[PDB]
Amino acid sequence: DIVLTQSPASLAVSLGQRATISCKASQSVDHDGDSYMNWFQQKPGQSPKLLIYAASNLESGIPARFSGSGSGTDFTLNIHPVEEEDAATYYCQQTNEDPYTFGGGTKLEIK
Amino acid sequence: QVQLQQSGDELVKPGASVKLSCTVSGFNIKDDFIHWMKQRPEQGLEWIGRIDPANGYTKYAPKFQDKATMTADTSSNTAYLQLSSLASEDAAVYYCATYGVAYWGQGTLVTVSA
Amino acid sequence: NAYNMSIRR
Repeated sequence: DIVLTQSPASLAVSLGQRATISCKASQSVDHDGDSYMNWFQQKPGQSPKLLIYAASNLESGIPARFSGSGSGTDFTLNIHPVEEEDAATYYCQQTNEDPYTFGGGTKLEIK
Repeated sequence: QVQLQQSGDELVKPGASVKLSCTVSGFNIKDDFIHWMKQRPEQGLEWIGRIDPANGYTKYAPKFQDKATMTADTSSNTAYLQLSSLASEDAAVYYCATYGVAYWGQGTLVTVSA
Repeated sequence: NAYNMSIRR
């Protein structure tokens, strides 16, 4: 199965700055020239909300402050600039091979 | 326009079974897989499996093969997750999702009593 | 397009 490891586990970021969250897969999640990595945002009491799909596609309704990069085993989510409402836990998820798997989460706080 | 409405929270006894529902509106469930996820605060998010409502075909993660049974009914546009032989480690929030995995239900909390 | 690409089909 694919193991996803996120870095950092938590971070506090100044309002208006950039932030990056990393997700490393233990084996490649590429197929046919695409990379099947998603990013989700979750706030307490709420379901995960899809931000980015297939590594770099911005989901409808999500601000362009969010973007994704990477391929193979190495992926990043970038937030530019960070805003107050971005305090949440972020997860990566691969959907290239069964069973789908998720990273352990990164908790973002605004200091 | 797509809404996934999950059933209410459940308090369940060890050894029992429970059946959770996911009622979809604004979308014909025959049109896509429905996925189920489990979330615990310590162990995080896990994919249980997916069902194709058009033909009833299911695929589970190995760790859920003898715990979960997914079913679906296109007529009522509802998917179900039955969890058997409940134990402490089954206490979690359970989510359904569809449209690939873009649209999620609000979650159903399962608590297991002592 | 999340339908097509948020999972591998």
